[PDB]
Amino acid sequence: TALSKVVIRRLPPGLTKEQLEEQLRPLPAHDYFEFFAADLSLYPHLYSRAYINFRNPDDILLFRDRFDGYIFLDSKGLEYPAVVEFAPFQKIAKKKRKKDAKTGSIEDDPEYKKFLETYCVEE
Amino acid sequence: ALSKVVIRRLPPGLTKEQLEEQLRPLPAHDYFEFFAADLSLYPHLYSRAYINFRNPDDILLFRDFDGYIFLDSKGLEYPAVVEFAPFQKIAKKKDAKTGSIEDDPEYKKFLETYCV
Amino acid sequence: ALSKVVIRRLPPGLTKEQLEEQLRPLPAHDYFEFFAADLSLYPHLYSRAYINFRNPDDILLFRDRFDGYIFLDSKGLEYPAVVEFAPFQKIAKKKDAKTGSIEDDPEYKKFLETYCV
Amino acid sequence: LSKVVIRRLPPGLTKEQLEEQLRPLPAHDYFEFFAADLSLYPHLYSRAYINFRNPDDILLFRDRFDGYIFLDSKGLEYPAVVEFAPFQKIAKKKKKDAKTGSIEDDPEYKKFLETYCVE
Amino acid sequence: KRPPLQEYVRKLLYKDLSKVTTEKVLRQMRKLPWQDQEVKDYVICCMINIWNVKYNSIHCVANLLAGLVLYQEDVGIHVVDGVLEDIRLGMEVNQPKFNQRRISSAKFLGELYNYRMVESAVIFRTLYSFTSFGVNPDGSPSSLDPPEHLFRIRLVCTILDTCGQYFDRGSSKRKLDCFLVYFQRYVWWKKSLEVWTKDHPFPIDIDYMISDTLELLRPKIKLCNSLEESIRQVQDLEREFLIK
Amino acid sequence: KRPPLQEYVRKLLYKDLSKVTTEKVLRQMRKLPWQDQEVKDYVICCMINIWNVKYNSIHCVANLLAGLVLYQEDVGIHVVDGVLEDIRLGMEVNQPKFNQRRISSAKFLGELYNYRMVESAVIFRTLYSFTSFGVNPDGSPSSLDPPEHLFRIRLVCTILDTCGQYFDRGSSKRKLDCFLVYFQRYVWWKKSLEVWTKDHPFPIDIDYMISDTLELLRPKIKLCNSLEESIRQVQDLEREFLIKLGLV
Amino acid sequence: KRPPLQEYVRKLLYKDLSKVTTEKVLRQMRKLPWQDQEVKDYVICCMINIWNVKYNSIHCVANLLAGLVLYQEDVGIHVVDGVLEDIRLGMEVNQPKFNQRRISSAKFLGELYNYRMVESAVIFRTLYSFTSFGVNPDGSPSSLDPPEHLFRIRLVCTILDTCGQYFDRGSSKRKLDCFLVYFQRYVWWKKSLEVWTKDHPFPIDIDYMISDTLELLRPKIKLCNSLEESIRQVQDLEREFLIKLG
Amino acid sequence: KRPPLQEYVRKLLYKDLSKVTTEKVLRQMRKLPWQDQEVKDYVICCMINIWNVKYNSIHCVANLLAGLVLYQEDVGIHVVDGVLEDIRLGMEVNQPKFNQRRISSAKFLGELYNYRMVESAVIFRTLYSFTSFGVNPDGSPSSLDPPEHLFRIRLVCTILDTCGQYFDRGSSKRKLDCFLVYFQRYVWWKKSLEVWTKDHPFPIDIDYMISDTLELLRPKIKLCNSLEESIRQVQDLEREFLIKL
Ligand SMILES: [Cl-]
Repeated sequence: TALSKVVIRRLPPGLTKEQLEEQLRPLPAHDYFEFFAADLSLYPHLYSRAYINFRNPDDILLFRDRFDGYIFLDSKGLEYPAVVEFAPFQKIAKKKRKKDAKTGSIEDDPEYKKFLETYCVEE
Repeated sequence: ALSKVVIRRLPPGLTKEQLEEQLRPLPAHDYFEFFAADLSLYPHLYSRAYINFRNPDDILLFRDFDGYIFLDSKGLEYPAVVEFAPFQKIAKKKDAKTGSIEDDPEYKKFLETYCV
Repeated sequence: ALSKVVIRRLPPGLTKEQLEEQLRPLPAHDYFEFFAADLSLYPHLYSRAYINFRNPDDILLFRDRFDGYIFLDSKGLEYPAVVEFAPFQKIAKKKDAKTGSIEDDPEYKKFLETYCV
Repeated sequence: LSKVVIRRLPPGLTKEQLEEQLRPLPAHDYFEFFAADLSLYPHLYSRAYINFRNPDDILLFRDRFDGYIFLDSKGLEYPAVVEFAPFQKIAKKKKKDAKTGSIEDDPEYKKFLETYCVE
Repeated sequence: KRPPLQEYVRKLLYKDLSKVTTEKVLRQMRKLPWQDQEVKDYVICCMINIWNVKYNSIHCVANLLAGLVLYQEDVGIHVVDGVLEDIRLGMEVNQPKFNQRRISSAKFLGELYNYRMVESAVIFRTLYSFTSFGVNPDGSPSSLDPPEHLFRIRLVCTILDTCGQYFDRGSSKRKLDCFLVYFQRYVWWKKSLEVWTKDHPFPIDIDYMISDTLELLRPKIKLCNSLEESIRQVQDLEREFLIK
Repeated sequence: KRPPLQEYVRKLLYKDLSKVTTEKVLRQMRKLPWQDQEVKDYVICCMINIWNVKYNSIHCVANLLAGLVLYQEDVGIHVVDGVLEDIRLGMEVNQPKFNQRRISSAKFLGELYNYRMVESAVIFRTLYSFTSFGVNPDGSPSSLDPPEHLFRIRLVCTILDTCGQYFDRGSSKRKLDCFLVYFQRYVWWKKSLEVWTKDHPFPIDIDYMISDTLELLRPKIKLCNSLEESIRQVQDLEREFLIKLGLV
Repeated sequence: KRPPLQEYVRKLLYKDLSKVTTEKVLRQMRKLPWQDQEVKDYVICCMINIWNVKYNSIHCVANLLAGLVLYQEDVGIHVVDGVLEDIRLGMEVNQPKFNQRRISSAKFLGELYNYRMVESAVIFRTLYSFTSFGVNPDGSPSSLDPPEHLFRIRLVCTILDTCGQYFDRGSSKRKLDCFLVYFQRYVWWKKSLEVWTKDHPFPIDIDYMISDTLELLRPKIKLCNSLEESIRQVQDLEREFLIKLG
Repeated sequence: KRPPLQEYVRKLLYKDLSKVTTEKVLRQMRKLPWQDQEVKDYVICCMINIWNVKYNSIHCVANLLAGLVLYQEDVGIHVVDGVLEDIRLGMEVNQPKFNQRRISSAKFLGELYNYRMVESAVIFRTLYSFTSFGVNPDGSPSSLDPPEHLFRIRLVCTILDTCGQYFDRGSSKRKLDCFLVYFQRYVWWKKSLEVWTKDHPFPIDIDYMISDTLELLRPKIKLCNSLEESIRQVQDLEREFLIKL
């Protein structure tokens, strides 16, 4: 096949998904559109990013040409030239097996409970 | 060849966020400043905005908002005018005295002149 | 009391005349020299100039006026100028009889025997 | 500057042991030594002050002793600190005071001893 | 009635600013809270409303701004933009109650060129807009340029009398020589109107202003004595441009 | 100071994840409230911030994720995307205080291939990024690759030592041999800079680490002894391009 | 079970010294056997441990020592060195159970300047040490200056309340201006720490203490309202210092 | 291929000056057409581009210049300004292909002081610029001083090796002592970067270069053994300046 997953990276950290969805509207057809915030561990270098998987592997030429380099602005007004390129990992979450039965049952666990007893005493 | 365009004769009671919505989606730009109305000419109050586009080749399309009918809350036509700004310069980037007038003897002598 | 200031990192294609015009009006000065690029540092050509102000208090305005002033070359690239105190503050303060007589010299004449074919 | 302080020494070292441990010793008209005051129970350190005649032996003296590990009797390490003393004034020669050593023969001290006799 | 800081900048600009007190006003203007958008906004409005300044002291405001941008470069941009806005809007509104207000604004634009705040191009685009904007090409009057309305002439001469003497060397020479051709025709469009009778002649005052101004710029030329002449010079100008 | 859920996740991944406690920890992780968008996002952050794990325990988290995706299919994608993001951001930021942080990231990507979390194309696409991103085509130094900066070498060798031993059969063999031709030219671009003199030679440690990895991968490797020889290898390889592309 | 002579010295300094009886106490101490090195040492230590004297009577001890050096020239040097030593050791140890003791030692060092026992240099040399010793140059917390440790500020203010009033003329005035520029940056390093949040804010009592002493010393100084404003003011100072250096 | 006069002045500066006597070449150069601004601008460029001269023969060029200005005053100021200009431009572009070019320029500037063409104020201003220009004040690496870039140290030692032995009496004595203390901190800023490991230690040639230059200038001074000791020495130095008015 041909590549279809696009990454929009080096976005301002204070940018939300709604703010990005408005600046991008109307984006082409896509089965995948996720947004990811900043990490904070590298405190001087916060950048949010988004991923989009296009249905037609040819509308990327137009999209890339419209936003590759697009400048975003934060509250202080600093410029964030966006980077729009093919995501280096082309796989995406596919709708599918049966749900896991233990999801959300950690509170009713002895090892956890014991940990809460020991973590209750801290500082 | 120019890149700075003026959107003038807008409603006075218009804010920048509202205009950014009407203009959405704007072409790329380094400069986008909004100026409310002056209030000195009460009968003739018009706000305006200046935009400096990165690509000087997309202005022909944006120009073809030239005549866009903007409306206020009370309801009245404000056909915006889109032309090349008569002055094509924008500033792009500190002083040590900025904000020191409060602790100044001449302005303090002025406060004694104006408060009493 | 420093008085010599340098304007460096100017476009290499700039000459003294368009500089003097750009900085018009030049505050009074007893020294005003302009130097071109070296050319041996091919990628990094910059011309510069030196001005020795007569009143060393007019440079505060001069430094705030043109320190950072963006100059433009032929193609239109931006050469933000730099206005600082010249790192060497000395300026040019009978005549020589040998000046201009090297062509009538035996050592130079014999060298030509070696250099030409 | 000529005055140098030797501090964070062991609490048990007396002056002549210092004078012995600090041999050779450059020219110095001032050499005071101070033991540790019992009061501050857990942190007891002795110190010394030296005023060098020619202010340049400190460059050689500091590197020779700045960090010199001393040892206490029980076997405890004490990394010493060598730096210019924060108070650069020293003593100079002088008439003596007539009252020195006269407290034992004073009424006020006498009546105090009475009140102190009956503990 | 107005906050103290706002009344202070008005005192510095509309009273304290004479020809010799500019140095003391600048440093005093540098200390204002320029990080507060509301104060800086109001400051720019005060400078744009140049009509509050004595006409002969208007040049002082330009000099003030010329140095004020060495530390607040953004403010000079907005002052010029606001001045050009009020010149254009003054033509679109065109009411006699704003005449001296528009005369002061035209004066300001001229002095802004003297202290190198705008290039020659900004001055000539405004000069032509006075003789073209709202003017019908066939010469007949229009809504924005009624018959006895000669304020465009008063505006053009206001700008040329303040910075036109600087347009006589090199490029700016030719540019001005060409605007005066279109201006001469406009003047004659106004003279050739039917409203001017013997007992109601063309205002002698305005024609003296035209002769006096053109005398100060180019002593080598006198105004056309006929409408056809002015039409001939425009036709000649445009023909020679097309051929070269 | 920290939510109990978050600190527990940090004890699971950074402290309790031994070599034999992997299963015990996986079952402890399945119980997490994955329907909550906040904690899920946080757990993924913890796994991308792999520098908190001991170097020799990095393969443990990869093993963990390989089993965790059988029940949470989407978390596998999110972790890899963040690791590849952090590798690129590291090159763009390129500050010394992130070197151990970036070495651990390169290791992780290598282990993620061993447990079939990414295909070989991802690993090679990243290896080329180390030798091309921010690099001038003429070999001259640049802002993202200053002259004495050799961290790209250590990143390339970190990945090759972690999973390059699996690139010796079929397509995966030649795809690695072509990269090493370009890698050798990049190496010789660094050696032939003017900064390296007789008194300040090319760090022998880098020379040692390069030879060790290539000996480990291709024992018969034809070590280029010059810059021109490595350039010829590239020129000859590009000939192979244009016959297989159709232009010559 | 204390020896008789020693308890008499403790009574003289810690109990009998009440501001007005200073001359009577001085003559009583002149009669002590000063040539006995052991007794001299104990007396000196009694004066160094100034925390045994009431806070508002501390200046009395400084006055006493000012008169005692007219007859024992060496004791004046011995006590100052002992106090400066106690100040430094207090910072090295840094245990809250000695806080009230370390505040007394700073007051005593301040009063020693009021009675011409130490030069202007010793005060500022000690002041700077409070803002630099054990302090990382980046403003990060350290072993000797943890985040919630604000004792250094209390020490700076205790000295500036005791002798800062006399740093208003000539060079001494200029010295204080430069120190305050550095001192304000130290304050803003503490404020900008991660521990101070809305629910755990910077103690307003420390803010009040800082503004009080600064307003008492320089009523016309503009307080820095940002960590950037503080770092700019320091760079402006050292920028002017390097020109005179070379 | 080049004009004959241009090739002759090059033969005098880049060949004859390390072989014959400076006076034989001096009078030869006085006879050049100095009224012609074309040839004058050329010879000045040749002297500024001293990287063409043998490193150990550079002092000859300074000696010559010191005498040539007794008859052509303005050429002296023009080459000095050019040398100081190329020292700055070398730091801004910072390209390896100019390293030997920049080392020579620093050496030339040192020899110009030895022959009393510039005064110590110019040399100390240049010395500080090596440890401060483009240097982040917090000690972090930056664009003009990346982590493993140690060329600033080789420049400081080049100048101190050529004219630092004369900064041992009077005023210049303590101005050098004050620059050294700031230089030792700059050294320890670099040594404390994470890029220096156990298998990749600090370049030993730089350590020997520093210890050798300090051994010559101040034999009784020992380089610090930690970063904290260097940060103290500067703190103590500037503190005492703030206390002495
Ligand atoms: Cl506290």
